[PDB]
Amino acid sequence: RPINPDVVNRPLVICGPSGTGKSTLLKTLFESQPNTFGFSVSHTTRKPRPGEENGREYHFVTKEEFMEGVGKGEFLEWAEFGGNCYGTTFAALTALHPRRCILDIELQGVLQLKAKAPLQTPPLEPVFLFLSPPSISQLKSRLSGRGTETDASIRKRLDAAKEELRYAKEGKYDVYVVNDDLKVAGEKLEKVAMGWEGWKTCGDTLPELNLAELD
Amino acid sequence: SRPINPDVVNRPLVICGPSGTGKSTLLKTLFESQPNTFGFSVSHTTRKPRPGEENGREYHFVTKEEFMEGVGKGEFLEWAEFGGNCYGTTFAALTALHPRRCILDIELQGVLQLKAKAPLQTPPLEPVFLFLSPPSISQLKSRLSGRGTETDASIRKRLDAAKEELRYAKEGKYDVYVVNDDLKVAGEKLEKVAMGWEGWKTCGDTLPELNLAELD
Ligand SMILES: Nc1ncnc2c1ncn2[C@@H]1O[C@H](COP(=O)(O)OP(=O)(O)O)[C@@H](O)[C@H]1O
Ligand SMILES: Nc1ncnc2c1ncn2[C@@H]1O[C@H](COP(=O)(O)OP(=O)(O)O)[C@@H](O)[C@H]1O
Ligand SMILES: Nc1nc2c(ncn2[C@@H]2O[C@H](COP(=O)(O)O)[C@@H](O)[C@H]2O)c(=O)[nH]1
Ligand SMILES: Nc1nc2c(ncn2[C@@H]2O[C@H](COP(=O)(O)O)[C@@H](O)[C@H]2O)c(=O)[nH]1
Repeated sequence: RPINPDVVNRPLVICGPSGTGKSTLLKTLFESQPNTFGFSVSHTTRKPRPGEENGREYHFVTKEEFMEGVGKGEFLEWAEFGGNCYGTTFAALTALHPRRCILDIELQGVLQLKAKAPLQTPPLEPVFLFLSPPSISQLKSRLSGRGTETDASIRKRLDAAKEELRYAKEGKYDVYVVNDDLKVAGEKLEKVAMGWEGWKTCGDTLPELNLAELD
Repeated sequence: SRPINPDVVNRPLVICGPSGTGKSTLLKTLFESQPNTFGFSVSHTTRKPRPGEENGREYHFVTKEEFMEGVGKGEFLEWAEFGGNCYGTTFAALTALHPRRCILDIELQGVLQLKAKAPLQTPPLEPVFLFLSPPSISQLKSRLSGRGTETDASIRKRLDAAKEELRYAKEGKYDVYVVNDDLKVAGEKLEKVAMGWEGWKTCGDTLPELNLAELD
């Protein structure tokens, strides 16, 4: 079944608390639908993880290089997260044509894109998908289980999750998916990414996440 | 005194330095000494006002969502995050100052952005970048705590930021360095630079030896 023409030019923006499973789910999608999606390679000033390569998951740059690019107008959006800078360059999106663009960004980037996308020529109409953990306890077990972050970074990431989840609870994302069972969540992501009939209503109710557990 | 040098009127003076060094203190005296000469760029920030601050004077105080909407709409010449809050210079804030010489109080990320962005404006913008240094790390800490407006967590973030700010400053790339030791001495140098009076390019200080490990 082919990708819906009505979503090919609508970038799919996936966001959610660190550790929820964004990278893991995207890998299942690209395996299930090869040569269909383009993953936007963001710039970041954080250091690479063992499984990461420069030019694959991120373009890893220094803070001075990052801010030079910002001043040069190279970024569609950028923001600071957990003490490091991240952003989507125009060139990273251009590199993905003609596949449907997929971006993995956080809330400040989402807010920028909601303002900026209508002002592009031609206007861009992203789809904003929020990927939720099934519980805060599972979020913490996944984030610590990944084993790539310092204790200081985990604290910053859990603190950021408070504002990310607070915004998510306002109901403004286009689709919500709870990443409980990987296969069930992956099937929903595939439906959303392919734009198949029913994708807008294929999503989940946000769980009752008491944010005080993030303290 | 003599009028402002025409050669610097259209060169924005960008002042930066570690939080607590004395930027606001010195600028307040500069503007009282030279009224109707300078325009102070009113940045946007998402931090909360301090007791002695008024919306529209020191800052345009906005929410984070308002700030990011403005960013996405292209309203900012530069912006950055500092100490967990956002700050930025809107194009409209500088337009509001013409024809006065623009004075900006921004941090290092904004400086780096402007160094890349100013040459690309039409016409090109040629700022003067001034670094204001504390005389010692111990005096930076006592000034920052003595102001009495920040939480302990905010002080920690500001001192941590000072490490990167001073590391960059030590590279020697600023146009002028002024050590804020004696307020009157530093004020005279700042006025000379802001007015562009003869000698301003050579009036600056050598950056002191500052042990950045003391910031912890
Ligand atoms: N549905 C799931 N069930 C169990 N573990 C999962 C699931 N999804 C992801 N994980 C694991 O959780 C951790 C965080 O996933 P990751 O994709 O790195 O998150 P993110 O990109 O959102 O920060 C990884 O160790 C990953 O293998
Ligand atoms: N030269 C100086 N000597 C002693 N204290 C100073 C001096 N300059 C400023 N201060 C004090 O240090 C504190 C920080 O000054 P401020 O102007 O608010 O710093 P900044 O704007 O760089 O963050 C204030 O309490 C101020 O009165
Ligand atoms: N705004 C923005 N956030 C990004 C970008 N790239 C990654 N992020 C976000 O930064 C956070 C941290 O990513 P990580 O360090 O775990 O790879 C995640 O929420 C991720 O979505 C980007 O290009 N822009
Ligand atoms: N980049 C940038 N930094 C700013 C701006 N306004 C204030 N800052 C910087 O933010 C830091 C904190 O400012 P404060 O909270 O003490 O007023 C200072 O270093 C100040 O120069 C702005 O418009 N842009």
